[PDB]
Amino acid sequence: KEFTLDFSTAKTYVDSLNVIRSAIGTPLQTISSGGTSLLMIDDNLFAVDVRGIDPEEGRFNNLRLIVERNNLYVTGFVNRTNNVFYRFADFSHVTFPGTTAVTLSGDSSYTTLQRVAGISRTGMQINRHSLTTSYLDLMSHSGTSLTQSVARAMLRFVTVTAEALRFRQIQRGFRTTLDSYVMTAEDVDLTLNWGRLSSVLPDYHGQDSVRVGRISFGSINAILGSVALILNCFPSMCPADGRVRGITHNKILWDSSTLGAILM
Amino acid sequence: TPDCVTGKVEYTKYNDDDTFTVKVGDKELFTNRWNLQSLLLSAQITGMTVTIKTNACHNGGGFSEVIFR
Amino acid sequence: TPDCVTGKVEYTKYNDDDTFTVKVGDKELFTNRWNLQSLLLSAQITGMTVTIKTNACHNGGGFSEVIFR
Amino acid sequence: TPDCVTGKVEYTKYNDDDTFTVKVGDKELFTNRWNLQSLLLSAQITGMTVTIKTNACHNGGGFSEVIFR
Amino acid sequence: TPDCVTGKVEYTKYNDDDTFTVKVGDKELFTNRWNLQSLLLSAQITGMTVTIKTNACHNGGGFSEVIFR
Amino acid sequence: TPDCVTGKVEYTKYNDDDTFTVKVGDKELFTNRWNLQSLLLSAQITGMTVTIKTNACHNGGGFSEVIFR
Repeated sequence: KEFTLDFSTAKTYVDSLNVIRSAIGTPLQTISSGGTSLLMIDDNLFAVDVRGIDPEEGRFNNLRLIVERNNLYVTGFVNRTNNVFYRFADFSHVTFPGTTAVTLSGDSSYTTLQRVAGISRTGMQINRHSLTTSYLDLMSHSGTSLTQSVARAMLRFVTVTAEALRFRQIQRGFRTTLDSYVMTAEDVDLTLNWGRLSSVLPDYHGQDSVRVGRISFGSINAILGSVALILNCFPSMCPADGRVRGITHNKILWDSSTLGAILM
Repeated sequence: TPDCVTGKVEYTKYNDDDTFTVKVGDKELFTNRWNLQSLLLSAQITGMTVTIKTNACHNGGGFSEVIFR
Repeated sequence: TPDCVTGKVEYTKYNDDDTFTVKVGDKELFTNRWNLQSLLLSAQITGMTVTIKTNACHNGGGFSEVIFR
Repeated sequence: TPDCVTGKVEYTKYNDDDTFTVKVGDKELFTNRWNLQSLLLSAQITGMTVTIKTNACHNGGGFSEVIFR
Repeated sequence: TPDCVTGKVEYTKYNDDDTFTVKVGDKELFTNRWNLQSLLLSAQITGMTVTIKTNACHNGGGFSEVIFR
Repeated sequence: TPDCVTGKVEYTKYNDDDTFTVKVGDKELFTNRWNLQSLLLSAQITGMTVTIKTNACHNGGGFSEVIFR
């Protein structure tokens, strides 16, 4: 109920990320190539201990992010030095064993985090440096408010932890700095499309291609090099009932929402 | 106009007289506005819940107001 | 108008005289109502099942009424 | 024109008079441009974020220019 | 008309002059028909295979017939 | 007309005078054609790559011609 995220090397990192997916989600032989499979997730919370921002030293170790299994929501960050869990305002009733709670003035949406931190994910840079820096501003936060400094740092950790956990394409592009990542627009679209991909993907049956919104996959291998983990369809991140369904035509699988919008 | 029926779109019907027919619920109303024809089919396709508004709130009743939800 | 063919659109075809042909079932009818053009391409793309109600129910028939399901 | 509300399209309504009403955020605004109709359902269907820009920034204010992000 | 090219639409050019070129196969062919350009952008947008039948089968060729698979 | 900017569409915006603005590349350019309005809106929705040829290749430039790739 607590996994580690060792940012030592690009290997230590991916290796850990694999530990958690393997641990919280089972595969789908329906989507498999080269011995990699798409894993579908399947409620509660669990800690993730951040570790390895400067492996030589080994000093920056009292960060622990509390994560929600079913949707991979990052409900907030615990401060192992004083055991105070600072939860986002939308998780004001969430709690973690062994800690006191203190409620932040902003919720976890990117809308807000981006508002406050005053930065946009598209183009956001991330390296060992900023991550070290980002660890200190969190560690030194005492208080209620969700400040610009906790904002920018949560944008970063939420990215290399939950975004990278869900997407093989963001881990891969980020892994490298560990051995400065620029978060492309293409990586942003993906994050925005987690719930519609998860509603469709299970319908994958060997179609030439898959298209959900502003995202397309040209083959099974492209589905794999980008998406590692999906929802199984704490508000849900899945789209509602009867609505999004994949519709196949001419060996192309679509999400019914996007075809409905482009056909009028 | 008041609400009449509300629900998902059962089936739509292009008619001989160029009108369009929708079956939302137990009711089966129709409309004579051309712009609605596209809107109504994407609503049907994607699964929205639409609410029809009319005083002809009965079968064969006519309509011009809609709420796409 | 009696029902005449029912199923999912096989292929749609825009012809030289600006009429639009639809092959549903084993029937292969056509229509000359511009608004039907778009809508049918959409029903075909989404795999809807259509019922064409026509009196000239045979290859070369002419239609005007469709039910989209 | 100044910003009014930005957000996801809650619900869209096609009016009797042929004007379109949107609820994006806590405001319920409307427009009489026949062109935003389907641009606005598309947006809603796909869950885009739309900023509507207006001086009539209140329930019943009408709009002309939106940003579709 | 003999079928001329078959495949997906590699690209379309919406020009100023309101002529409209498409590339299917190894051919850039144009058309001026009413609605045909529109129906062809949806075939492009969603990925349909189409066959353009024509006897002016060569780049610069015009076409009015098209089957949609 | 020379190429001006090829890429996906980042946002679009419908202005008050009725022209549609598209941002592709590092340019924001606009158009008076009411038909593009929606093919541009769809290119945006599906991540399509498009080239925009215009002699006014600067911010605020107008264009009339597009190629959807």
